[PDB]
Amino acid sequence: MISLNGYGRFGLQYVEDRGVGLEDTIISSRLRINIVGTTETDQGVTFGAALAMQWDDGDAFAGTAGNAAQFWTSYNGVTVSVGNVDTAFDSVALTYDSEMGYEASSFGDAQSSFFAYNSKYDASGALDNYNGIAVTYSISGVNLYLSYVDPDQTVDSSLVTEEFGIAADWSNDMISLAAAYTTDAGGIVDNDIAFVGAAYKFNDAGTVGLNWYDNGLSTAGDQVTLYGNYAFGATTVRAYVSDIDRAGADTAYGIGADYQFAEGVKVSGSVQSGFANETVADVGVRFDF
Amino acid sequence: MISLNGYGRFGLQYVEDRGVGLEDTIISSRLRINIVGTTETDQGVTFGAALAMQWDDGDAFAGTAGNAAQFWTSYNGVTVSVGNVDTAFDSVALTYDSEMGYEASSFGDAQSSFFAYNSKYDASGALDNYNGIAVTYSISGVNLYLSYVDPDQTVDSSLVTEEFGIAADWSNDMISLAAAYTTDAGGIVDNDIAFVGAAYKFNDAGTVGLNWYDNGLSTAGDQVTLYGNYAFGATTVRAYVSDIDRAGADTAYGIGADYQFAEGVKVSGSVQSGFANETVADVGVRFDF
Amino acid sequence: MISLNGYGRFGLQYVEDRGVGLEDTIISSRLRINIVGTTETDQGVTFGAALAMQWDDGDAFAGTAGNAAQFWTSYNGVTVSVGNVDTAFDSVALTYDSEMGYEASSFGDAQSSFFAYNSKYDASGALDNYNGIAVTYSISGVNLYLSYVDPDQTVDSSLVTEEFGIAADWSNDMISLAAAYTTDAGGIVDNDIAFVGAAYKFNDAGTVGLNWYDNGLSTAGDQVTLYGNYAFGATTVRAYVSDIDRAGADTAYGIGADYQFAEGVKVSGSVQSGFANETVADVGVRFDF
Ligand SMILES: CCCCCCCCOCCOCCOCCOCCO
Ligand SMILES: CCCCCCCCOCCOCCOCCOCCO
Ligand SMILES: CCCCCCCCOCCOCCOCCOCCO
Ligand SMILES: CCCCCCCCOCCOCCOCCOCCO
Ligand SMILES: CCCCCCCCOCCOCCOCCOCCO
Ligand SMILES: CCCCCCCCOCCOCCOCCOCCO
Repeated sequence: MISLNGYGRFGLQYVEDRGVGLEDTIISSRLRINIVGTTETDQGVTFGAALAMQWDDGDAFAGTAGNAAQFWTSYNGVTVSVGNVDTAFDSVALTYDSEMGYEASSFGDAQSSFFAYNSKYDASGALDNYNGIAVTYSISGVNLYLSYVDPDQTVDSSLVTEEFGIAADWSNDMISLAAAYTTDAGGIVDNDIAFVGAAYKFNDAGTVGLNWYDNGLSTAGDQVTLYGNYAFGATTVRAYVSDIDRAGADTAYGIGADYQFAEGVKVSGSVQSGFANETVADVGVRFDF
Repeated sequence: MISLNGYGRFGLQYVEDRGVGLEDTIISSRLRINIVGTTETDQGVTFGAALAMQWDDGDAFAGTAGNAAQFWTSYNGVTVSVGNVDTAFDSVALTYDSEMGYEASSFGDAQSSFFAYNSKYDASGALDNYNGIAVTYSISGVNLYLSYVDPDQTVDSSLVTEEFGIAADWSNDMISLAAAYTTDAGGIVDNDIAFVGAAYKFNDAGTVGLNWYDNGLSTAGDQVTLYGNYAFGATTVRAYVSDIDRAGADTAYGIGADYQFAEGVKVSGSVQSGFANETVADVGVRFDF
Repeated sequence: MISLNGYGRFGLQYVEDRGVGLEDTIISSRLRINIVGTTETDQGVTFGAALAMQWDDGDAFAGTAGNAAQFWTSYNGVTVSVGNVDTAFDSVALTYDSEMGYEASSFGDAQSSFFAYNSKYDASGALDNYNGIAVTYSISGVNLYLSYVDPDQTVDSSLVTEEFGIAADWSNDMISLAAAYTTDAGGIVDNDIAFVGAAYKFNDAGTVGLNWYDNGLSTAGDQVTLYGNYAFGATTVRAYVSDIDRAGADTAYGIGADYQFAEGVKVSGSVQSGFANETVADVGVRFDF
């Protein structure tokens, strides 16, 4: 069986003083199409393969191609994936929950380098023999994630730095906890990064959380992000503040809102300020199909 | 929801004295696939995104890729589109009605340069930050089209030439009228082009029309195209003559026929002669799927 | 109508002493998606167009694109195809029946160069004006195949070497015969290749066959491949031995097994030894969707 799904988004993206002779406000947009092939068996083992075709404004050649494939096998709550996998640091709950605006961005997300699903081809040639293996297990409320990524599987293993990651998250109705740890993140020796997060659903309508990170070799150093959101009917208000250890950095912060126009259609905007005083704002729509 | 549609065509394309050591007759073919994602809402606002994958004989690398995305939002007869848009000069009725043969070509089409939907990627890098905005409105019988195209939206607007176009068409059962005007067509300063056309359905079976163009900076100068077609059951006969102002040009003319083999299957051919005495002929089939 | 189908495969591929500083065992995988557009008519003539998108581990740029299109028209058992066609030497029955393992490979397959359906784009630019024409006819039990491939159809025909091929196969319940002949195979002057094969289904469960080849200009020379397979319920055992004329070559051989896990899911492995003593092994799964 083959299924197709995806989303489109478009809106205005403002970057204060973007560059000499550059427009500060542009129309930023993205089209993402996922092609998923699945083979179900009467034994209860499902086999699947996925490809993504993603276009973003500014992409080279004004064209769209598929990325590298991901393959998986699922049985009884357990999923093993191979190829272009999702990694543990990128898949754990809570770590991206401060994101806002129609481009789902936040200075409060981790300021470290690590491997993650590659949405597009890479013209440099760096991903040509990249291969990962990931294992996920969802007991019930609990999620366990493991990932191993070899950036160049054809070369002897001792000559290349491989990335190993582990993560887990747990949730009930009001509290959620998550933690992740990755060694040699991004294929960089000694870039060992870690995440610990917690969130409290202080009503059916609002949630407050705190994420803490060890950003490994990044110049940001350790980081803490405090965020919260509150839903008023169809509109959600979101905010966050984040601090990093880097000397002289400003406190980053963001305020935004989402409006659920209809099932699958979300109008969102945000105004944010970064660690170097960058001022960014956006307003747009995402529609799922 | 995602839908796929498209068409294939293949046949023989003859170009008299094509080139030293070149074959005059080749097998010319095209495959076009459209991927359209749409999100309908109970408020009556539809959101959509489209991608095209088009291959033509002779294409570089013997491969096929997607082009740049187009996004739209539709409500009550009004459609706003962003990204890789259809432009007013290219979307107005009547302007391409002299086309014939299985490759839908005519020397009687406008001999000017203007922006239009880009079916494929562009390896030169010229379309990488190209972004347009188009608005269409269909009252009933009346169609209004507006388009604005910025060839490089990231650079300050005063440093780049933007294209602005407007068009309208009107039809009843027997008469149709259309007009279009575009300033700085194709992003070329002072290339201001215009179109005025009219057609008369002088029976349920035949139609005669006249298109007039101001080709802006083109060397062709002003142009007039007289064309007509007549349907005899499943076969349609078409013809046209066209004249341009360029000094010494020949009168161009074409004669062709279409046969409706079945719903979605059309067999067509044509013999045409250009403004420089070029002699071209074709015969092939188009099938829609 | 548009349909999508395909398959994914992944497993372990071992090549003894693959190279200095290279891993002998890698995870080898492939994703193949076929996009087929078809237009059926009430006259009984079907028109179709197909595109393939195929990704393999190690592919340049870690991306996936479509190949060049194939078009066909079918009526009463007869199929005419144009563009990126299947050729007679590659489509005849029996010639690939010694293949084994999850990558469907065999040293017993013909060791000659010939044109065949091109699954992917070609970055060298060699296939840009490649165009073929193929005709197949299936009486009942009998299959006839004809193919003509011009590697560069835009250049005068006398300046380019074209490939011409013919093949036929015949089968009843127990015996099958096949033969193919191709002149100027692969667009190489005087590379004339030939195939004769026969197989005997010596039970409902087992089959033994013999393929003989004239490999044209290849250095392998003539070749003979003896193979057989036997099914025990859901598991099939396969083996082959092959000999070529090249001076000093070793006898190649292979042993493998397939397990039909479920409809559309096959687990397969093999251990093989080549003409130069290469030792290769694999084990993996293919799933169709
Ligand atoms: C095979 C799938 C298609 C992906 C191949 C695209 C190959 C493009 O690059 C060719 C080499 O030249 C380098 C191009 O510049 C960077 C392109 O990508 C970056 C922005 O999206
Ligand atoms: C041309 C530059 C402007 C483009 C930037 C768009 C910026 C728009 O505003 C950002 C969103 O800020 C609003 C959120 O806080 C209030 C939420 O309550 C409002 C409605 O639900
Ligand atoms: C990213 C989508 C795939 C589109 C990228 C193709 C990139 C090809 O070019 C790489 C740069 O080299 C120039 C190629 O020559 C012209 C190709 O296109 C023209 C005919 O269709
Ligand atoms: C090898 C070069 C020949 C390839 C060119 C094909 C040219 C074929 O003819 C063009 C079509 O001309 C015919 C139209 O006018 C008559 C219409 O009535 C006929 C059937 O409905
Ligand atoms: C137009 C469809 C996309 C196919 C175009 C890809 C173009 C890539 O090459 C650009 C020229 O540079 C040469 C690249 O190196 C070889 C790539 O392919 C080989 C392995 O799959
Ligand atoms: C790390 C290198 C190992 C990876 C190579 C996998 C090789 C595995 O074995 C190849 C298949 O050989 C077995 C076939 O013959 C016996 C068949 O009966 C067995 C079950 O149906």
